[PDB]
Amino acid sequence: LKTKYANEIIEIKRIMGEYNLLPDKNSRNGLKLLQKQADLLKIIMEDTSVTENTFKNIEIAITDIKREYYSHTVDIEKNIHAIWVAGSPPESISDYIKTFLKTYKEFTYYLWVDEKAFGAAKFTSVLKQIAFDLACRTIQQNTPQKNIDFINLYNEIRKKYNNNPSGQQEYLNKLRELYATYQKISTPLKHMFNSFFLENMIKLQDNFFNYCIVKGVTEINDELRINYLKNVIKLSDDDIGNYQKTINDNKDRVKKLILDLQKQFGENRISIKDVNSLTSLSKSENNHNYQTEMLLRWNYPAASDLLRMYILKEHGGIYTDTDMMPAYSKQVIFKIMMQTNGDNRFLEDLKLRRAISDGVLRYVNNQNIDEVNYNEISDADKNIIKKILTEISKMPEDSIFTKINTRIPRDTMPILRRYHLWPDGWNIRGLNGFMLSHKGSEVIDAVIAGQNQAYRELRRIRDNIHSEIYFKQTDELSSLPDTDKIGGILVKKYLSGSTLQISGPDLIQRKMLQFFRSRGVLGEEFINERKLSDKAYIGVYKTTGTGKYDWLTPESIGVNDVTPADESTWCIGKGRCVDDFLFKDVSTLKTENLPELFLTKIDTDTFFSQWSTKTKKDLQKKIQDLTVRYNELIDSSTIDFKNLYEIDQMLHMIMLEMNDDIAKRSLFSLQVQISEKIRRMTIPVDNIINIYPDLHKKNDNDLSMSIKGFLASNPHTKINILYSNKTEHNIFIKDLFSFAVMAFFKKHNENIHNKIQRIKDEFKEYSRVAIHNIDKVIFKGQTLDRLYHEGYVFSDINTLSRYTLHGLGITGVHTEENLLPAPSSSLINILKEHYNEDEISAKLPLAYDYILNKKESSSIPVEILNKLSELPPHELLTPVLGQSVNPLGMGYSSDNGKITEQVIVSGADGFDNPISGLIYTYLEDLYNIHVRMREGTLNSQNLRQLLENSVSSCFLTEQSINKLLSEAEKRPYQSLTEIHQHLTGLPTIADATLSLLSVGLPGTGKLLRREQDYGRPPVTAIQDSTFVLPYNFKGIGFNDNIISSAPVASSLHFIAEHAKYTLLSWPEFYRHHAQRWFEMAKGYGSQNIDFHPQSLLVTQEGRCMGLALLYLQTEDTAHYSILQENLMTVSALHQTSNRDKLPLSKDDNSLMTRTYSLIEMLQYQGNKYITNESLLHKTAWNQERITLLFNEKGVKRALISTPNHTLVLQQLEDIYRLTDPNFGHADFLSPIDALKFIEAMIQLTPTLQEYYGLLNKDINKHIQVHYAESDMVWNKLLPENDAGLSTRIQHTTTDRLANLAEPVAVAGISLPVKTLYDIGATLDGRRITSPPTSEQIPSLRLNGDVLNDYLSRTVLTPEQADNIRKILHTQGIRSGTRPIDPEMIRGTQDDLVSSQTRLQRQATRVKQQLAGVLDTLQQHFQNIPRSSGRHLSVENIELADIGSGRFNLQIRDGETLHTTSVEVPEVVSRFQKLSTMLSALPASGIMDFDLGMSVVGVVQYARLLQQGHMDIKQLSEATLGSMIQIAGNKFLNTEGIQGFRLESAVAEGMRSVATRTGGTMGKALSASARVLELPVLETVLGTWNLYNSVIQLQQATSYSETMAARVQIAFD
Repeated sequence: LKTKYANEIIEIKRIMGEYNLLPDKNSRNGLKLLQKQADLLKIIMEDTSVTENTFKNIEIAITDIKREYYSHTVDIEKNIHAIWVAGSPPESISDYIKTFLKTYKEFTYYLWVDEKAFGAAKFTSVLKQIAFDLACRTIQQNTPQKNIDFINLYNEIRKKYNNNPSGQQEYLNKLRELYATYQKISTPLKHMFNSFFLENMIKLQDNFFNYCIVKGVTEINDELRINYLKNVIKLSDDDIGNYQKTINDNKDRVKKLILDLQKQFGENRISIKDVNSLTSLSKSENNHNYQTEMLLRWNYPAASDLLRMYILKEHGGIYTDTDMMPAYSKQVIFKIMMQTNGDNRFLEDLKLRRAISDGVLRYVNNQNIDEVNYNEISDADKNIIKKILTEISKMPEDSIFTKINTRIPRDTMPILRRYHLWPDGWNIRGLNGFMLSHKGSEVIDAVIAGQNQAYRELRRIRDNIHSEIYFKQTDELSSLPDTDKIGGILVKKYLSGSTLQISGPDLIQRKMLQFFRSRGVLGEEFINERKLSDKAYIGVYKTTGTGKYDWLTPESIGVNDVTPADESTWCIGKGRCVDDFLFKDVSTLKTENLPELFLTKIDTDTFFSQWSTKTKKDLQKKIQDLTVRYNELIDSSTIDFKNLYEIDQMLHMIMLEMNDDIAKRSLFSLQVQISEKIRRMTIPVDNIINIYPDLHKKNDNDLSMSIKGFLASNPHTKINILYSNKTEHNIFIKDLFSFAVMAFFKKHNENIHNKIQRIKDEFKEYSRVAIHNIDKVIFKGQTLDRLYHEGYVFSDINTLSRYTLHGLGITGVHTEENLLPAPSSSLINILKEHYNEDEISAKLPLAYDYILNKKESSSIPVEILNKLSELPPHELLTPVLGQSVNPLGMGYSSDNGKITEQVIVSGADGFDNPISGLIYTYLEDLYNIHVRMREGTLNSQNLRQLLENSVSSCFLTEQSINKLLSEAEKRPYQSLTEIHQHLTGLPTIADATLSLLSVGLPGTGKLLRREQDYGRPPVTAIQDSTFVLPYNFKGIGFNDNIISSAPVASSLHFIAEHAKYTLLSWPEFYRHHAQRWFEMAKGYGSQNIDFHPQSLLVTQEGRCMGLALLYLQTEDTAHYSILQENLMTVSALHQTSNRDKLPLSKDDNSLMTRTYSLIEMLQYQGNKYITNESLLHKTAWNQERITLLFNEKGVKRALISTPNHTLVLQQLEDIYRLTDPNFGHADFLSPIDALKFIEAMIQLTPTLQEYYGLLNKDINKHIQVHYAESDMVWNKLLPENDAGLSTRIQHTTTDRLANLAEPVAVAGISLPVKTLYDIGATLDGRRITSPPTSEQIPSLRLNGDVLNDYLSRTVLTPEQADNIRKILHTQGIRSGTRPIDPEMIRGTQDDLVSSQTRLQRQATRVKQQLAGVLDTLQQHFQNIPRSSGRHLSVENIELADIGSGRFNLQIRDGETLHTTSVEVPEVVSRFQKLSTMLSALPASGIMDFDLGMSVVGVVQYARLLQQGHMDIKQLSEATLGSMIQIAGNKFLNTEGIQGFRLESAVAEGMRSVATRTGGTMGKALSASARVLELPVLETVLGTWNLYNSVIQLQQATSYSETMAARVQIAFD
């Protein structure tokens, strides 16, 4: 093992050498080196082949280094800090203070007084009153179905107060009784009350911080607080009077207390320290958590929990609470016991302990001893206490109390331990009311970071827009600040006036535990069984003999906390003060000044009412021009960055050019509304993950695990592994050159090639896992290409590549780490049955190993493994899908509130991305600076140019320029990130993103940046994280816990491998059922039935949840109509692009991509929501129950789910609209009719019933209704941003070109630009968006496919056909497309247009039938018991059943398998109908022109197949032709004449038809028959042969598309 551990042994020797050469071993450096020593020695222990002698030697060494570690102790400063809490009586305060001044003779006392927050109480009270009133109002409005008696009582007692302001105590008593009443309200109502109260209160705090931002204040003092109150509410003179008296009473109280103390002990011994002289109060990392704490608190009589952290951090010493004495003396406890004749009861019960402490305090302060409160104590106990106090009263005052050990281990913060014998039993816990430290402890730093993190997770309710309101987390004392219980605590405290702690002993203990664990092996004496031991506390007591703790001789001297003024004395003994409350009528709230809680419009009638005359007469005209633009920007469901930029820039310029402060505040409110709109309107993320791993890293397991986890988390997740060969080649070359400065080429080359081959072939079978080379994705002119070319070796090259590769269109999640999916709530719940939250994260690696792989770990119980195996892996992990990002298009990981670049999540394809463009320009600027710095020719002016015409020149300050030149002269070669750091001063380019954007968004960008100082999340940082690092299994979000807020698993609707309908054959489903759908809806009383079938989803995967949620979003008829229009447009575009393979304009490919991403994400979210019972109530199908919900429970929207489809029930206006995505919608007057029609339409029709999954099933148990408890939950669920799909009618290119009235002169003929686009005019590689200039006309080409489709769809006039032929002759067909024979371009006269049109219709219909039939035929051919070989060679196609279309097929597969049953009624029924009309025509003159055209088209198609003259697809085609011929033979041949042909028979039939009717239609029939009689035209045969020879093979489409093309050729 010596050679195996040689490197670590050398490391140990180096560490010993460094430790020996240390000027001060008593410093954090030496402690870290000894911790590293212990960790390395434990790693040595991890070796299996270790001898017992080695065990003993290492044990001796470990004991020695541990003893050396524990010898580095520090002496705390002789400071005693006690925070003064407003309203505290000085007398009761002084006594204990006096005590602490007497026992600790050589110490200093600092009363930490904050004069600026003396009134904060009566402000926070007003804020709380406003928040509760807002919650009450929104709760009452949210549930019109019933009234709440408690709210009526609250309002009535407030109005009763509004008559008598003198009776405050009566009002608080009435509030207590009303809380007793409020206890009896329903659990959902209570839950919503708590959530709304907490949210409103956080919003009000954020509003105050925004006021601080606008006023440009540096310190928040009372005056600022009384101005903000005047801003939000109307203050009377008596209310401003009260706020001041408190700030006067508090001042005199602390001044008189300190004077009375100073007269006796001196000014030096006790001094007042101003809390505001703390650096931590002004620290930006602290997010001003102390001001929020002043509001988000429920233990006001107690001191602050962050203040003590700051004080101990910045001054050290001992923090103590006001209400403690020092511990007793040994002699004192000895005489305590010796007056009890062996009775130990006196020293553990609280009553006698408190009485004795009261007695000793009264004696020590030279007060009378007999005056102790002897209530609730028996006469014998009172007598004995009187005597024992009389005994303790003889001894000197100096021999009563005892001091504590002042020398503590370095970077440790001892905590008081408390014992309390409760009637049930013992209570032992840690308390933060007495703490020790020395200045600059790192444990205090960890605890402060933990408190900030806790405040972040508490703010998560308001920060996280996707925060599930109704999710009842089980009470488990989780680390997370569970929001519901905190809100309940606050509501109880606000109502009654009298557990959980965000910042408290629980958090301090947890953070100390984490720190001691991170310390290493040296923390073992502090940690026991996943908890801090007695060596981390003071006052611990040993049990000796029996379980009783030996009260004499403590292990560690503590502090006496059972006090007359303990935490249990002001509940009853000390009455509640009234100077911490200020009654305020919130009915006159100024809502126009509250953008956070209320979204206000800019209405000119009262926006300027409060403006002064000068600013009005100057800027009112400029503002009113913004009314329409600002209103349309705010009310929009999409973000248009041009309008946002222009509106914000002009608002900022208006604000800069004015001196008023009221008007400035109104425009700041507009800016804040804009910023909130930006925060809310988030966009989906592409379901793609790209990993940019190290290629010479030794580890491989982590990357493989990440790929497997992301494959299993969802079957649609595309995984990209991006590597650069040039980077590794340059790295090897640089290594070789360095080795030269101070035959490995073959070894390195084989190593890298082998590793890449291994990763490539180990996921070879997965098509989603793609390994890409970055050298072949980027262009030659890009920055990254030059970076590789000149040999950029710096470690940043990877991160830059991510940015580069996001500019090339590669969307999704870019990462350099082996990132893993987050566990879902189901896996967490499974693990919670055995492990606790501090062990779940450590056991998660084993769970992931057993889920992704099949490895079983003996360190986990078999029950957990079995519970894991029963679930799909996609139910235990969280996919990329369903995650959303900021509308700016980039998100970043966070780390304690500071965004990082570990993960770069990058919007979605088709969505606008400002940060992408800004990043690209910035990277080019950095490259230019770098290249001109390399030579050393950069000076100021060169930089001025290098940054001209770029937003990055904003960073060009004098100090930045000086630093850039200084670094250039210091060392000429510098990396890009270091260059950006020099130029901007920011650590990461992610940090520079908001600075770059601020140029185009002044004010709003500045406001969003300033929000980060007040706790608000960075706009570019993601909050919900669905990923976890492998090395700690910790989330990457802003405010998230992956073990207590884990996401809910979303069920995936697995579907059969064969689909009933394809894209080509889909419209048949709607066509066959549309008439019955209409008649069913009309039969039940519907009065508005509209048909907008969807063509976006033809496979029932996802159960059409996206369109259902889209239709559910709308609450108005107008928005519904708009949404229906854009959905029809997108379905038409999808049909054009995918069914017809027609290229689309880049301005409609983006619209379709946006709609598809939105639908996919909403479908994922809806599937997740329906399965989660706590989110939406789910009920079985019952018409009575659903009618009851929609009539009495006040439900407005609901989802009706069959096993395969989703329907939408809505309450738009006064009608109930049922929406079926495939059939449109129908509205009914009453819910009962809607439910009845739903039942009838799903049940009566057989094919519809089978398609929906309800065939041969009881619909009463397979139809489920999902609804929400409150309507606004949908507002929380359904997203506000939707790419404008429900607010503005999106326009296609064709619509925009149709508006242009100027024609283009091409080839000597002037034609409209719309028509030029229609024939497929191709600008360069793409099509025409804008009218080409005169010079671009020679460059125009024509796309063959688009021209073919245009001709097939349109009935041109002869001159139009001549013009198109001329254009084709002049400008040729675009290369690579379908050639179009000019002779095929013909036009028709007016009289034969209708008929012509109808023919075209038939073609489509026939295609959409034949294609479907072919699939069945193909399907029929795929079920053959054939023994491979693909030689079916069917040799008989006879038909048996005429009324069913049954063909007896004798198949010569080599085994003579003969399947004499095929159900093809499509082919036989048409020929049947044509035969019966022909035979009965002389009696029945009814003339169906469409049927005749379809028959002539199918006959012509069959004839063309015959002239064409054997795999499954082509054999199915041939058989279909043969069956058309067989049905024609059967139905048309009156007698069995051999000398017949279908062409002549059909043509003669139609010629007779035309001879009967005559007219234009008769002429069309005769022309079609004549076409059938004469042989096929040379042009038609040439087209057919060229297609089948080149075009069919060149395309990769399936056989259905080729068959549809052939049917189209025949119909043409």
